[PDB]
Amino acid sequence: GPAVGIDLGTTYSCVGVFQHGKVEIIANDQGNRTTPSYVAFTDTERLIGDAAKNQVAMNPTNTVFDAKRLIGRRFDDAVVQSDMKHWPFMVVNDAGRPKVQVEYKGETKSFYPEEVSSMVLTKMKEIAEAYLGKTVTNAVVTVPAYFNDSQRQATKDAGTIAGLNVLRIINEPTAAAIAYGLDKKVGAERNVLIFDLGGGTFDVSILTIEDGIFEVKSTAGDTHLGGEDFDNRMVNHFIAEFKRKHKKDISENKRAVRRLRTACERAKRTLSSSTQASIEIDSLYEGIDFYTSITRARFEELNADLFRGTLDPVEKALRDAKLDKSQIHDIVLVGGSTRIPKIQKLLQDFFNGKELNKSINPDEAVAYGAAVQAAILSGDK
Ligand SMILES: Nc1ncnc2c1ncn2[C@@H]1O[C@H](COP(=O)(O)OP(=O)(O)O)[C@@H](O)[C@H]1O
Ligand code: VO4
Ligand SMILES: [Mg+2]
Ligand code: NA
Ligand code: NA
Repeated sequence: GPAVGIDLGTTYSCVGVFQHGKVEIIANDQGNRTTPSYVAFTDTERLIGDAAKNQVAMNPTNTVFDAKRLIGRRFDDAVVQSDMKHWPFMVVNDAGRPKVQVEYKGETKSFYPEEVSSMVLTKMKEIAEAYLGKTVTNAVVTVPAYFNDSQRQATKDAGTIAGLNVLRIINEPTAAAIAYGLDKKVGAERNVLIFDLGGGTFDVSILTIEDGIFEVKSTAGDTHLGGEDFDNRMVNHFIAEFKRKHKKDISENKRAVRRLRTACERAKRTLSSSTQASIEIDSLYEGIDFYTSITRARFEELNADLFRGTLDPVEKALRDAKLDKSQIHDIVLVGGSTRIPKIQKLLQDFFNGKELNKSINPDEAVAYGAAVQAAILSGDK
């Protein structure tokens, strides 16, 4: 059967298949090549992906995300206790293990992180089956390099619960380097820097690849820095604007803020390919339309400290790997946020003009590599 690669991401998931010599990243029901890592529980149904994210403002306590922050962890973990303060859904303690508790079909139900993640994997599985016209069973699923065995095991368990046969759990930076065939170059060792800025996390990884061995020399970053923060800065910018223009503070209107956030995330993506973007929202608040624009320069300015700051973990990784900048053979862009021109310029400048590996859509590069690995492990490459 066709073996697939699945990036089970903190904020977005992505599924690819290697067939007939190339990787095809598979579009979902709405034609989207990534799917939000969201699950929602209502009076009648369980929603996964876009459908779940789309109704978050109307059903916030029963809409679950960030399961990857809980997966493989214990309830009393300092990380878990800290993150819980920021989620609108309830996390409870079941004999040491955290569970998300929600209302579902009129009943109180609780789910382990790997159960929530299994639902996301089910959706990714169904997405591949919709495209392929065939049952999909075998998969390679990816995780951050820093994941321990409990986290790796729970992620595997998520796959099993979804009916996936998990061929192997591989590291995200390894998937990215495989995508670019950086293990297959004629020569000795290659030093590879993976610069991965996603929706919720920032990961820098330095790999030394030789004889099929992907030695992790160092990792660095920020588990709470991603595209979400850039959207936040934009949202705050426009809330302030609306306040000045209309003498209204829309802050506590969850639906209004959500529609603004949606518009902001969209404008941000647009600004990666254009120097300006329109914000167009009918009846944002009290039937007041919000039609405006934002320039790439203003988006950059709003986020300047955060963008520049990404270079600090790059320096930390280099010193921990005992390598000079000039000793890096390949630099790889991973994660949707690395599409931002300013971030690319900052990194290329930091490496004194060195070209970046970015031809593969960075939000798809992890799935791409996982798909290649899946084909290898199923004997189809
Ligand atoms: N063209 C783009 N420009 C800027 N940001 C983007 C673009 N496309 C996607 N993003 C952002 O990338 C983030 C998601 O990254 P992704 O790698 O897909 O998921 P994850 O963080 O779960 O691995 C989101 O913040 C999203 O808004
Ligand atoms: O799913 V990630 O937050 O490791 O890019
Ligand atoms: Mg990612
Ligand atoms: Na992802
Ligand atoms: Na990341």
